[PDB]
Amino acid sequence: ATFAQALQFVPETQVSLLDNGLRVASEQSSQPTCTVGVWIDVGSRFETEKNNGAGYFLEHLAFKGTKNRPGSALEKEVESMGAHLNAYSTREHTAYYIKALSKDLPKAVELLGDIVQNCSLEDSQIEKERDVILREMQENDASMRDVVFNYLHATAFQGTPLAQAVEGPSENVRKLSRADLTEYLSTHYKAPRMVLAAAGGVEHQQLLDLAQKHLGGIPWTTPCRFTGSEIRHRDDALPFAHVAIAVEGPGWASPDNVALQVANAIIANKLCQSFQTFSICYAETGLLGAHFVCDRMKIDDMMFVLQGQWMRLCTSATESEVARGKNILRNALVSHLDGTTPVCEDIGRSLLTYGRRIPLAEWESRIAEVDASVVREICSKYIYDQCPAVAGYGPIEQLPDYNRIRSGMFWLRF
Amino acid sequence: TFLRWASEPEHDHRKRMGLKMLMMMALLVPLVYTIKRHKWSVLKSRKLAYRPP
Repeated sequence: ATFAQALQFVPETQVSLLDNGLRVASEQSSQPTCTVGVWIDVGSRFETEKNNGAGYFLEHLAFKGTKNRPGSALEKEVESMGAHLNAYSTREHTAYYIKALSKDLPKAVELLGDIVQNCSLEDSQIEKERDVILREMQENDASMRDVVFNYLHATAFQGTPLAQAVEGPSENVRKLSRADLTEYLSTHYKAPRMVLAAAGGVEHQQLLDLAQKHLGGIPWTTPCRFTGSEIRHRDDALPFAHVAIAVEGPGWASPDNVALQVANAIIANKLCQSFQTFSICYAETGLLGAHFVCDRMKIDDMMFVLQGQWMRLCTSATESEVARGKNILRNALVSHLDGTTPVCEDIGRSLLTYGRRIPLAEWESRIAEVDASVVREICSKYIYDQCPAVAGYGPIEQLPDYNRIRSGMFWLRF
Repeated sequence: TFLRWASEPEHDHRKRMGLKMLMMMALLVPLVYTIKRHKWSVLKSRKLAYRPP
Protein backbone atom coordinates (compact mmCIF):
# COMPACT_ATOMS: atom_id res chain seq x y z
CA ALA A 1 0.00 0.00 0.00
CA THR A 2 2.42 2.64 -1.22
CA PHE A 3 1.26 6.25 -1.55
CA ALA A 4 0.96 5.84 -5.32
CA GLN A 5 -0.80 2.50 -4.79
CA ALA A 6 -3.08 4.03 -2.15
CA LEU A 7 -4.24 6.85 -4.43
CA GLN A 8 -5.96 4.35 -6.73
CA PHE A 9 -8.24 3.34 -3.85
CA VAL A 10 -9.91 6.77 -4.03
CA PRO A 11 -13.32 6.33 -5.70
CA GLU A 12 -13.95 8.28 -8.87
CA THR A 13 -16.44 11.15 -9.01
CA GLN A 14 -19.18 10.20 -11.46
CA VAL A 15 -20.34 13.15 -13.58
CA SER A 16 -23.57 13.44 -15.58
CA LEU A 17 -24.97 16.21 -17.78
CA LEU A 18 -28.66 17.05 -17.53
CA ASP A 19 -30.79 18.28 -20.42
CA ASN A 20 -30.78 21.89 -19.17
CA GLY A 21 -26.99 21.78 -18.72
CA LEU A 22 -26.66 21.37 -14.95
CA ARG A 23 -23.65 19.16 -14.18
CA VAL A 24 -24.32 16.59 -11.45
CA ALA A 25 -21.23 15.11 -9.78
CA SER A 26 -20.92 12.62 -6.95
CA GLU A 27 -18.23 10.75 -5.01
CA GLN A 28 -19.86 7.78 -3.30
CA SER A 29 -18.24 6.46 -0.13
CA SER A 30 -19.11 4.31 2.88
CA GLN A 31 -19.96 7.40 4.91
CA PRO A 32 -23.03 7.72 7.17
CA THR A 33 -23.45 11.39 6.20
CA CYS A 34 -23.03 13.58 3.12
CA THR A 35 -22.74 17.26 2.09
CA VAL A 36 -24.71 18.11 -1.04
CA GLY A 37 -24.24 21.49 -2.65
CA VAL A 38 -24.73 23.75 -5.66
CA TRP A 39 -21.72 25.63 -7.04
CA ILE A 40 -22.25 28.49 -9.49
CA ASP A 41 -19.63 30.13 -11.72
CA VAL A 42 -20.73 33.61 -10.62
CA GLY A 43 -18.69 35.94 -8.45
CA SER A 44 -17.65 39.54 -7.85
CA ARG A 45 -15.56 39.59 -11.04
CA PHE A 46 -18.75 39.19 -13.12
CA GLU A 47 -20.43 42.21 -11.50
CA THR A 48 -20.24 45.80 -12.72
CA GLU A 49 -19.94 48.82 -10.45
CA LYS A 50 -23.73 49.17 -10.54
CA ASN A 51 -24.28 45.85 -8.70
CA ASN A 52 -20.94 45.11 -7.04
CA GLY A 53 -22.56 43.74 -3.89
CA ALA A 54 -25.30 41.75 -5.61
CA GLY A 55 -23.86 38.29 -4.98
CA TYR A 56 -23.11 38.93 -1.31
CA PHE A 57 -26.63 40.31 -0.80
CA LEU A 58 -28.10 37.22 -2.49
CA GLU A 59 -26.02 35.01 -0.20
CA HIS A 60 -27.37 36.97 2.77
CA LEU A 61 -31.04 36.63 1.77
CA ALA A 62 -30.85 33.16 0.18
CA PHE A 63 -31.87 31.29 3.34
CA LYS A 64 -34.27 34.04 4.46
CA GLY A 65 -37.15 32.88 2.25
CA THR A 66 -38.34 31.07 -0.87
CA LYS A 67 -41.69 30.94 -2.66
CA ASN A 68 -42.59 27.40 -1.56
CA ARG A 69 -41.81 27.91 2.14
CA PRO A 70 -41.09 31.07 4.17
CA GLY A 71 -37.62 31.68 5.53
CA SER A 72 -38.64 30.60 9.02
CA ALA A 73 -40.09 27.40 7.55
CA LEU A 74 -36.93 26.77 5.52
CA GLU A 75 -34.69 27.27 8.55
CA LYS A 76 -36.90 25.06 10.73
CA GLU A 77 -36.83 22.30 8.11
CA VAL A 78 -33.03 22.50 7.99
CA GLU A 79 -32.71 22.42 11.77
CA SER A 80 -35.18 19.57 12.36
CA MET A 81 -33.24 17.22 10.07
CA GLY A 82 -30.06 18.03 12.01
CA ALA A 83 -28.41 19.41 8.87
CA HIS A 84 -26.24 22.53 8.55
CA LEU A 85 -26.72 24.82 5.57
CA ASN A 86 -23.83 27.06 4.59
CA ALA A 87 -22.92 29.42 1.79
CA TYR A 88 -19.87 31.28 0.55
CA SER A 89 -19.10 33.75 -2.22
CA THR A 90 -15.69 34.37 -3.78
CA ARG A 91 -14.80 36.74 -6.60
CA GLU A 92 -15.38 33.88 -9.06
CA HIS A 93 -17.54 31.20 -7.37
CA THR A 94 -20.71 31.03 -5.27
CA ALA A 95 -21.68 27.93 -3.29
CA TYR A 96 -24.70 26.85 -1.24
CA TYR A 97 -24.26 23.49 0.47
CA ILE A 98 -26.44 21.46 2.84
CA LYS A 99 -24.49 19.09 5.09
CA ALA A 100 -26.81 16.33 6.29
CA LEU A 101 -27.18 12.59 6.78
CA SER A 102 -27.16 10.02 3.98
CA LYS A 103 -30.85 9.22 4.49
CA ASP A 104 -31.70 12.95 4.42
CA LEU A 105 -30.39 13.34 0.86
CA PRO A 106 -33.82 13.43 -0.91
CA LYS A 107 -35.00 16.46 1.09
CA ALA A 108 -31.70 18.37 1.07
CA VAL A 109 -31.36 18.42 -2.72
CA GLU A 110 -34.94 19.68 -2.99
CA LEU A 111 -33.97 22.38 -0.50
CA LEU A 112 -31.08 23.44 -2.73
CA GLY A 113 -33.41 23.66 -5.71
CA ASP A 114 -35.84 25.74 -3.67
CA ILE A 115 -32.96 28.05 -2.77
CA VAL A 116 -31.61 28.23 -6.31
CA GLN A 117 -34.55 28.47 -8.71
CA ASN A 118 -37.31 30.28 -6.80
CA CYS A 119 -35.84 32.64 -4.20
CA SER A 120 -38.39 34.90 -2.49
CA LEU A 121 -36.90 38.40 -2.24
CA GLU A 122 -39.09 39.93 0.46
CA ASP A 123 -38.70 43.71 0.55
CA SER A 124 -38.73 43.84 4.36
CA GLN A 125 -36.17 41.04 4.39
CA ILE A 126 -34.13 43.00 1.85
CA GLU A 127 -34.04 46.06 4.12
CA LYS A 128 -33.11 43.83 7.06
CA GLU A 129 -30.24 42.40 5.01
CA ARG A 130 -29.21 45.96 4.14
CA ASP A 131 -28.93 46.75 7.84
CA VAL A 132 -27.11 43.49 8.58
CA ILE A 133 -24.55 44.10 5.81
CA LEU A 134 -24.05 47.69 6.96
CA ARG A 135 -23.20 46.37 10.43
CA GLU A 136 -21.04 43.64 8.86
CA MET A 137 -18.95 46.33 7.16
CA GLN A 138 -17.82 47.69 10.53
CA GLU A 139 -17.46 44.10 11.74
CA ASN A 140 -15.06 43.33 8.88
CA ASP A 141 -13.19 46.60 9.49
CA ALA A 142 -11.53 44.94 12.50
CA SER A 143 -10.00 42.10 10.45
CA MET A 144 -6.64 43.42 9.29
CA ARG A 145 -5.81 40.45 7.04
CA ASP A 146 -9.03 40.73 5.03
CA VAL A 147 -8.52 44.48 4.58
CA VAL A 148 -4.94 43.86 3.43
CA PHE A 149 -6.01 41.26 0.87
CA ASN A 150 -8.79 43.53 -0.39
CA TYR A 151 -6.19 46.29 -0.77
CA LEU A 152 -3.93 43.85 -2.62
CA HIS A 153 -6.65 42.84 -5.07
CA ALA A 154 -7.73 46.45 -5.63
CA THR A 155 -4.19 47.69 -6.30
CA ALA A 156 -3.15 44.65 -8.35
CA PHE A 157 -6.09 44.60 -10.74
CA GLN A 158 -7.31 48.24 -10.53
CA GLY A 159 -9.29 48.92 -13.70
CA THR A 160 -10.65 45.39 -13.81
CA PRO A 161 -13.80 43.75 -12.39
CA LEU A 162 -11.45 41.36 -10.57
CA ALA A 163 -10.39 44.19 -8.23
CA GLN A 164 -13.72 45.10 -6.60
CA ALA A 165 -14.49 43.49 -3.25
CA VAL A 166 -17.04 40.71 -2.89
CA GLU A 167 -19.01 42.69 -0.31
CA GLY A 168 -18.91 45.85 -2.42
CA PRO A 169 -19.06 49.51 -1.46
CA SER A 170 -21.32 50.75 1.31
CA GLU A 171 -23.14 53.04 -1.13
CA ASN A 172 -23.66 50.20 -3.61
CA VAL A 173 -25.24 47.88 -1.03
CA ARG A 174 -27.24 50.82 0.32
CA LYS A 175 -28.78 51.62 -3.08
CA LEU A 176 -28.95 48.04 -4.42
CA SER A 177 -32.61 47.62 -5.37
CA ARG A 178 -34.60 44.39 -5.52
CA ALA A 179 -34.93 44.55 -9.31
CA ASP A 180 -31.14 44.61 -9.58
CA LEU A 181 -30.92 41.42 -7.51
CA THR A 182 -33.60 39.75 -9.64
CA GLU A 183 -31.76 40.70 -12.84
CA TYR A 184 -28.51 39.37 -11.35
CA LEU A 185 -30.26 36.08 -10.53
CA SER A 186 -31.77 35.86 -14.02
CA THR A 187 -28.55 36.64 -15.87
CA HIS A 188 -26.23 34.58 -13.66
CA TYR A 189 -28.00 31.74 -11.82
CA LYS A 190 -28.61 29.58 -14.88
CA ALA A 191 -27.46 26.20 -16.14
CA PRO A 192 -25.04 24.95 -17.43
CA ARG A 193 -23.12 27.29 -15.10
CA MET A 194 -24.20 25.10 -12.15
CA VAL A 195 -22.68 21.98 -10.60
CA LEU A 196 -24.66 19.93 -8.10
CA ALA A 197 -21.85 18.17 -6.24
CA ALA A 198 -22.23 15.59 -3.49
CA ALA A 199 -19.92 13.09 -1.80
CA GLY A 200 -20.03 10.57 1.00
CA GLY A 201 -23.02 8.31 1.51
CA VAL A 202 -24.67 9.30 -1.77
CA GLU A 203 -25.40 6.98 -4.69
CA HIS A 204 -24.83 8.78 -7.98
CA GLN A 205 -28.07 7.70 -9.68
CA GLN A 206 -30.03 8.86 -6.63
CA LEU A 207 -28.40 12.28 -6.88
CA LEU A 208 -29.14 12.40 -10.61
CA ASP A 209 -32.81 11.57 -9.99
CA LEU A 210 -33.09 14.22 -7.27
CA ALA A 211 -31.41 16.81 -9.50
CA GLN A 212 -33.74 16.06 -12.41
CA LYS A 213 -36.76 16.24 -10.10
CA HIS A 214 -35.82 19.54 -8.44
CA LEU A 215 -32.88 21.22 -10.21
CA GLY A 216 -34.34 20.42 -13.65
CA GLY A 217 -36.49 23.53 -14.05
CA ILE A 218 -33.51 25.88 -14.28
CA PRO A 219 -33.65 27.75 -17.62
CA TRP A 220 -31.69 25.92 -20.31
CA THR A 221 -30.74 29.03 -22.30
CA THR A 222 -12.70 42.66 -20.23
CA PRO A 223 -8.96 41.96 -20.40
CA CYS A 224 -7.69 41.26 -16.89
CA ARG A 225 -4.44 43.20 -16.43
CA PHE A 226 -2.05 42.98 -13.48
CA THR A 227 -0.76 46.46 -12.61
CA GLY A 228 2.17 46.40 -10.20
CA SER A 229 0.87 49.24 -8.03
CA GLU A 230 0.73 49.60 -4.25
CA ILE A 231 -1.67 50.74 -1.52
CA ARG A 232 -0.44 52.07 1.83
CA HIS A 233 -2.91 52.76 4.67
CA ARG A 234 -1.02 53.90 7.74
CA ASP A 235 -3.23 54.12 10.88
CA ASP A 236 -0.12 54.19 13.06
CA ALA A 237 -2.08 53.41 16.25
CA LEU A 238 -2.56 49.80 15.14
CA PRO A 239 -0.33 47.38 17.09
CA PHE A 240 1.31 45.41 14.27
CA ALA A 241 1.95 46.08 10.59
CA HIS A 242 0.23 43.92 7.97
CA VAL A 243 1.77 43.49 4.51
CA ALA A 244 0.91 41.38 1.46
CA ILE A 245 3.13 41.37 -1.63
CA ALA A 246 2.30 39.43 -4.77
CA VAL A 247 3.02 39.01 -8.47
CA GLU A 248 0.72 37.95 -11.28
CA GLY A 249 0.27 34.20 -11.28
CA PRO A 250 -1.09 31.75 -13.84
CA GLY A 251 -4.77 31.02 -14.10
CA TRP A 252 -6.48 27.80 -13.10
CA ALA A 253 -5.61 26.16 -16.44
CA SER A 254 -1.81 26.08 -16.29
CA PRO A 255 0.77 23.34 -15.59
CA ASP A 256 2.93 25.87 -13.71
CA ASN A 257 0.53 25.97 -10.74
CA VAL A 258 2.00 22.81 -9.21
CA ALA A 259 5.57 24.10 -9.47
CA LEU A 260 4.47 27.36 -7.86
CA GLN A 261 2.80 25.40 -5.04
CA VAL A 262 6.04 23.48 -4.49
CA ALA A 263 7.99 26.75 -4.46
CA ASN A 264 5.59 28.24 -1.90
CA ALA A 265 5.90 25.13 0.27
CA ILE A 266 9.68 25.51 0.11
CA ILE A 267 9.42 29.09 1.41
CA ALA A 268 12.07 31.76 8.65
CA ASN A 269 9.38 33.40 10.80
CA LYS A 270 11.91 34.34 13.50
CA LEU A 271 12.37 37.78 11.93
CA CYS A 272 8.60 37.94 11.36
CA GLN A 273 5.55 37.28 13.55
CA SER A 274 3.33 35.05 11.37
CA PHE A 275 4.47 34.84 7.74
CA GLN A 276 2.50 32.85 5.15
CA THR A 277 2.69 32.19 1.41
CA PHE A 278 -0.38 32.27 -0.85
CA SER A 279 -1.05 31.21 -4.45
CA ILE A 280 -4.53 32.60 -5.13
CA CYS A 281 -5.67 31.39 -8.56
CA TYR A 282 -8.31 32.80 -10.92
CA ALA A 283 -9.50 31.93 -14.43
CA GLU A 284 -6.79 33.81 -16.34
CA THR A 285 -4.69 35.53 -13.65
CA GLY A 286 -3.63 35.01 -10.05
CA LEU A 287 -1.81 36.44 -7.06
CA LEU A 288 1.32 34.50 -6.10
CA GLY A 289 3.15 35.93 -3.12
CA ALA A 290 3.38 36.27 0.63
CA HIS A 291 1.61 37.94 3.54
CA PHE A 292 3.06 38.64 6.97
CA VAL A 293 2.58 40.60 10.19
CA CYS A 294 5.42 42.76 11.44
CA ASP A 295 6.62 44.74 14.38
CA ARG A 296 6.69 48.47 13.71
CA MET A 297 10.51 48.32 13.50
CA LYS A 298 11.03 45.09 11.53
CA ILE A 299 9.10 45.41 8.25
CA ASP A 300 12.26 45.97 6.20
CA ASP A 301 14.10 42.90 7.51
CA MET A 302 11.15 40.59 6.87
CA MET A 303 10.67 41.97 3.36
CA PHE A 304 14.39 41.46 2.72
CA VAL A 305 14.23 37.86 3.97
CA LEU A 306 11.15 37.05 1.89
CA GLN A 307 12.61 38.55 -1.28
CA GLY A 308 15.92 36.79 -0.63
CA GLN A 309 14.08 33.48 -0.38
CA TRP A 310 12.31 34.30 -3.65
CA MET A 311 15.62 35.09 -5.36
CA ARG A 312 17.26 31.94 -3.99
CA LEU A 313 14.42 29.83 -5.37
CA CYS A 314 14.54 31.63 -8.73
CA THR A 315 18.33 31.36 -9.13
CA SER A 316 19.67 28.40 -7.09
CA ALA A 317 17.18 25.78 -5.84
CA THR A 318 18.76 22.54 -4.62
CA GLU A 319 17.14 19.13 -5.03
CA SER A 320 16.60 18.44 -1.31
CA GLU A 321 14.47 21.56 -0.82
CA VAL A 322 12.38 20.76 -3.90
CA ALA A 323 11.82 17.20 -2.66
CA ARG A 324 10.75 18.56 0.73
CA GLY A 325 8.36 20.96 -0.98
CA LYS A 326 6.87 18.16 -3.08
CA ASN A 327 6.31 16.01 0.01
CA ILE A 328 4.72 18.96 1.82
CA LEU A 329 2.41 19.59 -1.14
CA ARG A 330 1.37 15.93 -1.33
CA ASN A 331 0.61 15.80 2.39
CA ALA A 332 -1.31 19.09 2.22
CA LEU A 333 -3.43 17.86 -0.70
CA VAL A 334 -4.31 14.51 0.86
CA SER A 335 -4.96 15.98 4.32
CA HIS A 336 -7.14 18.76 2.89
CA LEU A 337 -9.23 16.26 0.94
CA ASP A 338 -10.07 14.42 4.17
CA GLY A 339 -13.69 15.06 5.10
CA THR A 340 -16.98 15.09 3.22
CA THR A 341 -17.33 18.87 3.01
CA PRO A 342 -13.77 19.26 1.61
CA VAL A 343 -14.29 16.65 -1.13
CA CYS A 344 -17.66 18.14 -2.08
CA GLU A 345 -16.13 21.61 -2.28
CA ASP A 346 -13.22 20.22 -4.29
CA ILE A 347 -15.59 18.49 -6.73
CA GLY A 348 -17.65 21.63 -7.23
CA ARG A 349 -14.69 23.98 -7.60
CA SER A 350 -12.83 21.59 -9.90
CA LEU A 351 -15.84 21.21 -12.19
CA LEU A 352 -16.29 24.99 -12.27
CA THR A 353 -12.53 25.44 -12.79
CA TYR A 354 -10.97 22.56 -14.76
CA GLY A 355 -14.18 21.23 -16.29
CA ARG A 356 -13.25 17.89 -14.71
CA ARG A 357 -12.42 16.35 -11.34
CA ILE A 358 -8.66 15.80 -11.53
CA PRO A 359 -7.82 12.58 -9.64
CA LEU A 360 -5.09 12.31 -7.03
CA ALA A 361 -3.01 10.01 -9.24
CA GLU A 362 -2.73 12.77 -11.84
CA TRP A 363 -1.81 15.27 -9.11
CA GLU A 364 0.94 12.99 -7.84
CA SER A 365 2.31 12.27 -11.32
CA ARG A 366 2.39 16.03 -11.95
CA ILE A 367 4.20 16.59 -8.65
CA ALA A 368 6.68 13.83 -9.52
CA GLU A 369 7.37 15.65 -12.79
CA VAL A 370 8.48 18.70 -10.77
CA ASP A 371 12.25 19.05 -10.49
CA ALA A 372 14.71 21.58 -9.08
CA SER A 373 15.42 22.78 -12.62
CA VAL A 374 11.68 23.10 -13.25
CA VAL A 375 11.23 25.00 -9.98
CA ARG A 376 14.04 27.41 -10.86
CA GLU A 377 12.77 27.94 -14.41
CA ILE A 378 9.15 28.57 -13.44
CA CYS A 379 10.07 30.79 -10.48
CA SER A 380 12.29 32.87 -12.77
CA LYS A 381 9.41 32.94 -15.26
CA TYR A 382 6.89 34.31 -12.73
CA ILE A 383 8.84 35.84 -9.81
CA TYR A 384 12.27 37.00 -10.98
CA ASP A 385 12.42 40.66 -12.08
CA GLN A 386 8.66 41.23 -11.99
CA CYS A 387 6.79 44.36 -10.93
CA PRO A 388 4.92 43.40 -7.74
CA ALA A 389 1.67 44.55 -6.16
CA VAL A 390 2.07 45.57 -2.51
CA ALA A 391 -0.62 46.22 0.10
CA GLY A 392 0.28 47.55 3.52
CA TYR A 393 -2.08 48.19 6.43
CA GLY A 394 -0.18 50.19 8.99
CA PRO A 395 1.77 51.00 10.96
CA ILE A 396 3.85 51.08 7.77
CA GLU A 397 6.75 53.52 7.77
CA GLN A 398 9.71 51.16 7.61
CA LEU A 399 8.13 49.29 4.69
CA PRO A 400 10.55 50.00 1.81
CA ASP A 401 9.36 52.34 -0.91
CA TYR A 402 8.07 50.73 -4.08
CA ASN A 403 11.33 51.38 -5.92
CA ARG A 404 13.23 49.55 -3.17
CA ILE A 405 10.76 46.64 -3.21
CA ARG A 406 10.95 46.42 -7.00
CA SER A 407 14.76 46.55 -6.97
CA GLY A 408 14.68 43.73 -4.43
CA MET A 409 13.00 41.52 -7.04
CA PHE A 410 16.30 40.92 -8.87
CA TRP A 411 19.88 40.15 -7.88
CA LEU A 412 22.88 42.11 -9.14
CA ARG A 413 25.05 39.06 -8.46
CA PHE A 414 23.00 36.80 -10.76
CA THR B 1 48.07 83.14 -36.08
CA PHE B 2 51.48 81.73 -35.18
CA LEU B 3 51.51 83.56 -31.84
CA ARG B 4 48.04 82.20 -31.08
CA TRP B 5 49.29 78.70 -31.88
CA ALA B 6 52.29 79.21 -29.59
CA SER B 7 50.00 80.46 -26.81
CA GLU B 8 47.58 77.53 -27.30
CA PRO B 9 49.29 74.54 -28.93
CA GLU B 10 46.30 72.45 -27.77
CA HIS B 11 43.82 74.59 -29.73
CA ASP B 12 42.89 71.93 -32.30
CA HIS B 13 42.85 69.11 -29.74
CA ARG B 14 40.76 71.23 -27.36
CA LYS B 15 38.24 71.94 -30.12
CA ARG B 16 38.05 68.26 -31.07
CA MET B 17 37.49 67.16 -27.47
CA GLY B 18 34.91 69.92 -27.09
CA LEU B 19 32.94 68.64 -30.08
CA LYS B 20 33.17 65.07 -28.81
CA MET B 21 31.98 66.04 -25.33
CA LEU B 22 29.16 68.16 -26.80
CA MET B 23 27.92 65.12 -28.70
CA MET B 24 28.40 62.99 -25.58
CA MET B 25 26.34 65.36 -23.43
CA ALA B 26 23.66 65.61 -26.12
CA LEU B 27 23.41 61.82 -25.90
CA LEU B 28 23.60 61.53 -22.10
CA VAL B 29 21.67 64.43 -20.56
CA PRO B 30 18.27 63.44 -22.06
CA LEU B 31 18.96 59.80 -21.15
CA VAL B 32 19.92 60.52 -17.54
CA TYR B 33 16.99 62.93 -17.21
CA THR B 34 14.68 60.21 -18.54
CA ILE B 35 16.14 57.75 -16.03
CA LYS B 36 15.50 60.22 -13.20
CA ARG B 37 11.94 60.83 -14.39
CA HIS B 38 11.36 57.07 -14.64
CA LYS B 39 12.62 56.46 -11.10
CA TRP B 40 10.69 59.43 -9.67
CA SER B 41 7.41 58.80 -11.53
CA VAL B 42 6.15 56.71 -8.61
CA LEU B 43 6.29 59.75 -6.32
CA LYS B 44 5.38 62.25 -9.05
CA SER B 45 2.13 60.40 -9.85
CA ARG B 46 1.20 58.86 -6.49
CA LYS B 47 -2.16 59.94 -5.06
CA LEU B 48 -2.95 60.11 -1.35
CA ALA B 49 -6.27 60.23 0.46
CA TYR B 50 -7.28 61.08 4.03
CA ARG B 51 -9.96 58.79 5.50
CA PRO B 52 -10.72 59.75 9.10
CA PRO B 53 -13.01 57.31 10.95
